[PDB]
Amino acid sequence: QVQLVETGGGLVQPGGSLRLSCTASGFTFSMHAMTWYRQAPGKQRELVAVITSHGDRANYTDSVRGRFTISRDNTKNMVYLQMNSLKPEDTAVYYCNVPRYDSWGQGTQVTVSS
Repeated sequence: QVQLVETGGGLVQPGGSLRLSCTASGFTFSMHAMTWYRQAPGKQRELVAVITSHGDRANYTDSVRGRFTISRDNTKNMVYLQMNSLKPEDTAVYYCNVPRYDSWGQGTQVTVSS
C-alpha cells in the first residue's frame, strides 16, 4: 500500500524555520510528482507546493512563494518542505500527498507563535 509519513513540525517564532520530511513507500516514488498540502483549523485544505518526479521544477501557492522550498531525494524516496521566514498564518497541519492517487499521510503540525 502507498504510505506517506510526515515529520519535522514544531513550534517556532515568527521569522523562524522548520524542515518537514515525508518518507514515502509502497510505490515507484522516483516516477511520481509529489505535493505538500496544509490545513489550518476552520479552513479548507490547500495545496502548498508540487514538484516534478525528477525534482527539478516546482510550483507554489502564492502565499508561500519565496519562503518555502519543496525538494526531493529520489534515492531515499523522501520529499522535503523547507519552511523559512515563518508566519503565524502558516500555522496548520502539513500533509504529504501523491497526486496520482490522492494519497495522504497523517500530517505534521506547524505552529508559528511568539
